[PDB]
Amino acid sequence: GVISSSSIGEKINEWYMYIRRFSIPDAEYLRREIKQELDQMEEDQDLHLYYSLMEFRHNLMLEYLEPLEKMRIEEQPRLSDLLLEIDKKQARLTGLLEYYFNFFRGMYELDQREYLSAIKFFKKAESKLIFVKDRIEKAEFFFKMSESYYYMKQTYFSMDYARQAYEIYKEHEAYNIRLLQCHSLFATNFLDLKQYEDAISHFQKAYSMAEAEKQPQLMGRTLYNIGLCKNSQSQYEDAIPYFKRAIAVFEESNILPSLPQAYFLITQIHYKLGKIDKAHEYHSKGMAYSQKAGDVIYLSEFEFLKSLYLSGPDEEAIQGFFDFLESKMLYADLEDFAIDVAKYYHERKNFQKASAYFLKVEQVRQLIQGGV
Amino acid sequence: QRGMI
Repeated sequence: GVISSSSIGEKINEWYMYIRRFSIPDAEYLRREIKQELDQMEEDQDLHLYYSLMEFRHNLMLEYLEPLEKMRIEEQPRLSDLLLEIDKKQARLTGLLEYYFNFFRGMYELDQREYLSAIKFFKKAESKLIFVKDRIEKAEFFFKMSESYYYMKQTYFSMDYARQAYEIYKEHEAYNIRLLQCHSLFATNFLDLKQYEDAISHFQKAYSMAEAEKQPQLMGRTLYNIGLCKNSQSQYEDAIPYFKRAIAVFEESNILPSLPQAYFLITQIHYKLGKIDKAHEYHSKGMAYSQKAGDVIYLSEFEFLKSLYLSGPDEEAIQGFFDFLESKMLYADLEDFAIDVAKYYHERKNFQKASAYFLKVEQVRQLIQGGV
Repeated sequence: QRGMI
């Protein structure tokens, strides 16, 4: 009887704090206890709404850490609908609840590569940020803004938001996962700016923390990143072992949503340097993975490889693919790919096409400017 | 291709 809308609200906030700490077991426990008490009151909607919002967030974490859903034939995910339930009742909520709704909805839209959606939601959250009491929450927000801007190649804003998050995380006890991630963001941005010297340093600190944390997601991701950095430098051969290692980790612990990207870079590399047989072997594995993970976008990108190397070169298909990426705001991938294509046409005889594609790159940078 | 954060 001690329990009251206020009693459970505090329990929910405690629950949230463990989520942010990536500590799966404590969260699970609190969630279960809390569900029971909720069932008991039956009384109040908003408290239930808060719970739903947290559960949504909780699931985002599980999906990230031990995402894999070796698929029970059909119970899933709570993510798709939970998104639905909350969406259904979004008018009901104000204050801190409005913040969480937008913030977490932003987070979801972000991992669907709906960068446009993600950023609007975030701006909306940002407005309600005055309702946020503790400093770690600001940190989470900064971290997410940073991540979103990174995907959009807003280098200055990404980097600066990473700094802000870092400062808050560092002064706190058990946020190594987020600290690790800040390093990743610092590195990936440095990579954008071509500052390879700094990039490496950060990538590495990140990786190192990944090992201390023993979390397969992050290990694979950190390795992938190191390899990405090598590849960026055109030193392809050196990237392979770093990619392969990342793949092994992702496969080992069944991190399916991460697998498509992995296969993709490795695959591109082999073709690139002529080792075709391995190329198809990786290609098939990656195409297959992108279906299983329902990454239609990566699926299209893999098809793009097909489009260019074999059947080389399916111009209409390439053009279509670029239009797709463009219409999906996916300007960074668009830029890289436009470059690959132009170079590829250059080493082959003819420059009509290569010049046109180089011209497309500059266009894309100017355009890439527009956003926020 | 963007990094894996």
